[PDB]
Order: sequence, then structure tokens, then C-alpha cells
Amino acid sequence: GPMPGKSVVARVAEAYPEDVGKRIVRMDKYERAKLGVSVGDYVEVKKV
Amino acid sequence: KSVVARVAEAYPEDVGKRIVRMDKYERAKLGVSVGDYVEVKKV
Repeated sequence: GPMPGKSVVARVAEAYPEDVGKRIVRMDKYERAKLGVSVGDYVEVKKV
Repeated sequence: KSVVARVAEAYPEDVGKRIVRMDKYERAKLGVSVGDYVEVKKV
């Protein structure tokens, strides 16, 4: 059933070269599902 | 030092690995390095 979006803790990995400078983060469907976001949505990232 | 970024899909090889790919500008603005851990939340 529907779950609310939750914060996710993830390990930083380096960007693919075509993505550099585009202010994107690539995250898979499991992280997006837990976050409650779709591709093209915006997220806030903070150090932990 | 929160930074806003747009979500893009994962490369197939990265699916299931609990990573977030971000470039050198984002890492600098966040003050993090590859391998560090970050918290991500929906805007």
C-alpha cells in the first residue's frame, strides 16, 4: 500500500561525465520509492 | 550546506546499491567526498 516519503541515507558516488554541471543526482527506483519522488522531481541533499 | 538537485534515473548497474551519483560541484557545495554519506529528502 501507499507509504509516506522518508529520508534516505545513501553513499556518494562520482557522476557520469555527461551529467557534470547539470545539478542532477542519479538515484534508483528503490531510493526514489522510499523518498516518494519520481524522476524529474527535486530533492535536498545534506551531509550526515 | 543543503543543496537542491533534480532526480535522474539510475544506470542499471547501479540499481540496488544505495548510492547517489553527484558531480564535483555538488560534492563541493555540500563539503562531501565520494564515499561519504548524505541524507536525501524530497523538496
